[PDB]
Amino acid sequence: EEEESLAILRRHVMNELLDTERAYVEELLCVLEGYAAEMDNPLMAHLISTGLQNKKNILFGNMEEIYHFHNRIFLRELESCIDCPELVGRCFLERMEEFQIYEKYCQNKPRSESLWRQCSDCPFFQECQKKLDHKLSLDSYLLKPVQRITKYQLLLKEMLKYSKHCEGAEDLQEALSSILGILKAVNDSMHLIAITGYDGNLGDLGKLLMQGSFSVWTDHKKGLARFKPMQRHLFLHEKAVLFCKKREENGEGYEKAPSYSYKQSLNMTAVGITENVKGDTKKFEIWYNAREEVYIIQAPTPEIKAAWVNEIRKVLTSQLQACR
Amino acid sequence: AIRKKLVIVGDGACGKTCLLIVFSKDQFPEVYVPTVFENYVADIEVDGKQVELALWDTAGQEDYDRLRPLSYPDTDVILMCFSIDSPDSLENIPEKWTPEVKHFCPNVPIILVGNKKDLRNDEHTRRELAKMKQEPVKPEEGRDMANRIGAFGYMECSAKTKDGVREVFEMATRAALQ
Repeated sequence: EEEESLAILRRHVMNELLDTERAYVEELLCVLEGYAAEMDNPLMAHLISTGLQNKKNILFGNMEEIYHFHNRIFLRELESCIDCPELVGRCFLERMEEFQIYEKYCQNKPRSESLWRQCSDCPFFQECQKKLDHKLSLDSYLLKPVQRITKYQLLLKEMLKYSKHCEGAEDLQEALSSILGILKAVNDSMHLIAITGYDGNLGDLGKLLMQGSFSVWTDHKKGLARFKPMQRHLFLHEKAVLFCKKREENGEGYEKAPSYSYKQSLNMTAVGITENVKGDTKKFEIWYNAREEVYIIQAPTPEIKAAWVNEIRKVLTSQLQACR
Repeated sequence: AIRKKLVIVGDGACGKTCLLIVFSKDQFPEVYVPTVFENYVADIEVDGKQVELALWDTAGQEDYDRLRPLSYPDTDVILMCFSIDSPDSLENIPEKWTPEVKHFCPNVPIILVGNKKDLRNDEHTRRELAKMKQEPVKPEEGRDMANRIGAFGYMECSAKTKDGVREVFEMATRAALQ
């Protein structure tokens, strides 16, 4: 019957979840001892300089913190669902906070990437690899936390597909959304730390809600970009919207990723929004001060327009409930 | 032995992970298709030269533009692909993937791939597509895109029939040795 096979498929997803999880924990430990700990091993000191030894934290980031979480907590809780696989959604839900540690890891990854580029040919690694008997270099292992965090939604989506009629279909959908939310937040923060020239602290701007590149037109009142749109990268914050100009950077890898030169900033308390614009369902206007300053945003798709409109309105709605 | 890095890119649900599964294990999963494909090194030999091809999956990171590049460092060849039964995924090849792959991996050979060729003659998918005012992707369209982006070659395969699988990785390994 159908109920039959779906429970079989729920079983498969639960298995891959537990297997890949154990492997993930093993692989991390494998690197934390076969490389990171070996950096403080006297018998190896003759293959490693003092500089590299100090950069250990840049190279590994908070891998250890991550390993303890999965080894001491998450793998243990996933196993407790071996019996009721539809309830795995609750594990993520009760640990959404602990997953925040992945932001620190991803934000530091490009720093590690740059370092690895300068120290990969170092004798130490070639030696640790040999000892460990790995056909792959430390670089393949250092990406695992990023690869793992970005597989959980896939797995939860698979579990949810086979649990439409189970007593946990709702917790699964919530968990899926929660992970997707953490992944979006982490990805947004990557762009944020690439902003340059900001006069002040970004932290007190409130939470970063959205970011993206758009073609922007202006239509201000009285004393450029009225016909030929300008290309800005926006950052929607609880307190303000930042306008940045993509600055092209050159280098080897992630160094190629652009930076964002801070240009202007609209304080949300004076921001207003026009959802519908004549002639383009993909445009929406973010105006300032009684509309004496109007910015027409060219959303690449309806979904993006909607997300931004929605986020702006939530913020504007809070402002209201707070201004009284 | 020679070591080369292959990073497979493209839209999610276009068959990426499955293709790697079929190639590395030489057998299409029947009941459950794995979601996870962790970095694996496959032994392949072309032009009488033994190569250790490191296969890096990217499934699950298509929606994150700042986490995606983290995989590109030191890539020898890129398997950029779309789904034969999705003219949409193909539109991203030039619109999304190519500009990116070329920016982080300059001068790195690209092998355009059309997955799920077997679904081209499948009436079921032909029907569903019609509703969306679409039809399967025609080989002619593939080669065009392949040259439009400047690929090292176009290729089609089927994870179900394993038809063309070996050929894809064999051709990509060659482009990597160049």
